[PDB]
Amino acid sequence: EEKEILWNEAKAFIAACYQELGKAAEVKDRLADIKSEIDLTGSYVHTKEELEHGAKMAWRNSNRCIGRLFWNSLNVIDRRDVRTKEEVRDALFHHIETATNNGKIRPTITIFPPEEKGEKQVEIWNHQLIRYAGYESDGERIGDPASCSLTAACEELGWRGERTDFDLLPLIFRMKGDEQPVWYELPRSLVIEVPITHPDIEAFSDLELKWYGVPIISDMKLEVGGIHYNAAPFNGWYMGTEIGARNLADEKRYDKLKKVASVIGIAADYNTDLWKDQALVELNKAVLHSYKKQGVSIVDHHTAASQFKRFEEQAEEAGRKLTGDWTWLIPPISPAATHIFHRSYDNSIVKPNYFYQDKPYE
Amino acid sequence: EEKEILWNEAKAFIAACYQELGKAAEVKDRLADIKSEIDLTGSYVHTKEELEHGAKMAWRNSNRCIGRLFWNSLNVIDRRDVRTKEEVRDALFHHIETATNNGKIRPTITIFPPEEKGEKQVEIWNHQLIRYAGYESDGERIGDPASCSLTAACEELGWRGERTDFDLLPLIFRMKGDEQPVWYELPRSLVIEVPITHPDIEAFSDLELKWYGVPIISDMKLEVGGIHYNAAPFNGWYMGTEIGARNLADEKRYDKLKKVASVIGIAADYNTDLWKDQALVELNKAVLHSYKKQGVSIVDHHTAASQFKRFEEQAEEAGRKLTGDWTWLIPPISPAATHIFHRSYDNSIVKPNYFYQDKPYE
Ligand code: HEM
Ligand code: HEM
Ligand SMILES: N=C(Nc1cccc(COC[C@@H](CN)OCc2cccc(/N=C(/N)c3cccs3)c2)c1)c1cccs1
Ligand SMILES: N=C(Nc1cccc(COC[C@@H](CN)OCc2cccc(/N=C(/N)c3cccs3)c2)c1)c1cccs1
Ligand SMILES: C[C@H](O)[C@H](O)[C@H]1CNc2nc(N)[nH]c(=O)c2N1
Ligand SMILES: C[C@H](O)[C@H](O)[C@H]1CNc2nc(N)[nH]c(=O)c2N1
Ligand SMILES: [Cl-]
Ligand SMILES: [Cl-]
Repeated sequence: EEKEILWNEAKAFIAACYQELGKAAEVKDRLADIKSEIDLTGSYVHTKEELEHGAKMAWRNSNRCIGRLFWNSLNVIDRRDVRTKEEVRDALFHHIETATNNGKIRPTITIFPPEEKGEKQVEIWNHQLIRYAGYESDGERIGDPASCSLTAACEELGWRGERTDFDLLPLIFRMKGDEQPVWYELPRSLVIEVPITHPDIEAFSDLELKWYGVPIISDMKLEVGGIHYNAAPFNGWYMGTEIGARNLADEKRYDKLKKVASVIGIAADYNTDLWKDQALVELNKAVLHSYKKQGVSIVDHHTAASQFKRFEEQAEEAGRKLTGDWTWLIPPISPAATHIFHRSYDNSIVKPNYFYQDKPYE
Repeated sequence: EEKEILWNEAKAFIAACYQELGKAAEVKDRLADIKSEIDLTGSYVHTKEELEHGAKMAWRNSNRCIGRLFWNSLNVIDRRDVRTKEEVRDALFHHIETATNNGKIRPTITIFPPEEKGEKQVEIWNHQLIRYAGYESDGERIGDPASCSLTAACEELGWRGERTDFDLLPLIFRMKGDEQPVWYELPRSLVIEVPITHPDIEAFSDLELKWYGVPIISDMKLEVGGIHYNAAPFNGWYMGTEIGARNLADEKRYDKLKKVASVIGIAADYNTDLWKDQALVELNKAVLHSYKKQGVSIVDHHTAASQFKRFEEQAEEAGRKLTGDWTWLIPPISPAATHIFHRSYDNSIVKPNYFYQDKPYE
């Protein structure tokens, strides 16, 4: 059954991929080679063209992503050649540097060796390559609560956080054959952070908020033609609401709305005053302003939905079925001000795609 | 098949209804009577208790409604006795008066004779008993675009609107046996309207916005135990976002955000300024303020979600399955500031319930 799933997925992917690449005539001979390779080795190896286009197709198929207009300009870095933890670390350091690109963010994915017998070659523990630690003990909450369990796991491995609200977690990953992951501190010169200030309200800096420039998701599995790339960190740029309406706002994250209300000079006493809504708008204006001022890429939710509409039109004109998750595509502020809110989307799963996988800790 | 559907639906409803009413022992004899009645007449007649509780269950089962905490205090008016259009008109006038209750809105439903052979006894054309007309011709848009087709149909029946932005549509309904509906102008003394002003920004009244106090949905079918009450207008009070984030804001409704931006003194030039979001917040603060100032019931989305959470807890403690439509329950502004956004809901259809039915015009 193993190899059968593999061969069926391989067939569908190659045919589709080669169609899109105008390599339709080469499908027959390539599939034959693959059939042998699977027969003899239990798996097959993607060409650089297949791997690159596969990762792009996977992005294009991500139902929850509003940023898909730009799927075809994804920068694919092939690191299937890595064998050592020093090589993995340096590849992750490099991904951060080249994706950051001095603020002009380049959507990038680095692809490590794939699973074999469902056996991982490289196992990344980080949720994102750059993320803040979280601590909770005896009433005392510090940092990002979403990072509490990973932070606790790192502190089992000999690492110790400073316990500021913005400790950078180290890279943490395990190699096949090793019982424990290794950890490496991020060189701070590689990490761009943005202090949050407001265009009009000088007091806003009293909150001493900041966020990191580049979200690099490092815990999802990229699946291409039956091959499971469990280690394939990718990044785009932020949509501002992710930071302003969720990471800094959620009660189970940084929970800053009451403090925002105070510094913008409004009462946080009555639901009917819509103080949370107003705080959310000003915090979100501040985030966009700050990223712009710092020269770091970011998109607002209005422009992002406008781009997503173009992606819908592109799919229709290319004759491709469009899939999407309405519940994730709508932005968490003013969703009815976007076209997304007013239509529906088929949430069918199409491969290649990115998938959740079980955490190696907890 | 007709009567079979009826008998099966009747059985399920009576058993459930009588359970809830502690009338469990009376189920057997009541179902026997019903079986005879269906056998002989092709239908059955609800007791006043059944009808009242049925309408309440139908509200409780409305997946899209955030206001369901209060399902058991619904005021049910039984007008199955009506036979003439004067009686229907006076019943609708009365519903408006008693539901309005001088501003202290009473959730009410008036129930007219049900369908027979799928044959309507009373056919209501209005979407809501109180609603503004809409006109569109030669570039010129006036009033509420959502009312354009009904307005056009009324003007086929001898009625003529003043063509202000807030013309009250007349009541319009058809009696069984009549080929055309009749129309009646609403007595203005019955209709409370609220001028929209802002608590802090005096210029806001320059927009000359207003809305009506009581939304009374008059085009949905109430289904109870296999009986189809196609004419059963109901009302609650508004959640403020319905007026501020949708009726006055949508581009295909009153489309007021650019004018809001201007009167609150902000530019409407850059997406990154979040001017639409800020305009939405101030317009929504204004709506809540104005309804409160006028002594007309309204709820903000934060309080409404807080009430809905209690409804969820009530269902769990009563041992009832909770059903809901996440896509409708989330408010159209700051949805992630409500608990609703962060959980999921089973969207299964449970009866009794309210259902869409085909419009009698267009
Ligand atoms: C170019 C800039 C991009 C923007 C602005 C963007 C925007 C977003 C946003 C706002 C989300 C929702 C995240 C959340 O609410 O937590 C999302 C989800 C997602 N994006 Fe994108 N994205 C971009 C690029 C990419 C790239 C380069 C990939 C992969 C190659 C990708 C794949 C995904 C996936 C898989 C999800 C779903 C995550 C999940 O289910 O947990 N996106 N995107
Ligand atoms: C007591 C105050 C009430 C509030 C604040 C409330 C709130 C709401 C809101 C905000 C919606 C969504 C409407 C939209 O977006 O267009 C809704 C939908 C609904 N409500 Fe309620 N509601 C209330 C009372 C009632 C009552 C009394 C009934 C019936 C007896 C009812 C039945 C429904 C139904 C059927 C829908 C769905 C309409 C559709 O699918 O088009 N609600 N409610
Ligand atoms: N939900 C489960 N697991 C799970 C638990 C907690 C968290 C998560 C994953 O969180 C998804 C989101 C958080 N909203 O992750 C952040 C994210 C994902 C994708 C894009 C994001 N933003 C961006 N702009 C980008 C990053 C990289 C490229 S673009 C940001 C998953 C399950 C439980 C049981 C079965 S599945
Ligand atoms: N959608 C269809 N029909 C359709 C077309 C246009 C409009 C509609 C119905 O609109 C539903 C909404 C508009 N958002 O109606 C307003 C509404 C409904 C329910 C509650 C509302 N607000 C309230 N607070 C209340 C009113 C009465 C009691 S509470 C307000 C239905 C279909 C097309 C094909 C199959 S179904
Ligand atoms: C397509 C989508 O279902 C549609 O825009 C819905 C979204 N959620 C909604 N929710 C409410 N309360 N009212 C609405 O009219 C809508 N519109
Ligand atoms: C339960 C619900 O699906 C959950 O709260 C979702 C809603 N939509 C979302 N949409 C985005 N973009 N990100 C999220 O984390 C969530 N959370
Ligand atoms: Cl994030
Ligand atoms: Cl309405």
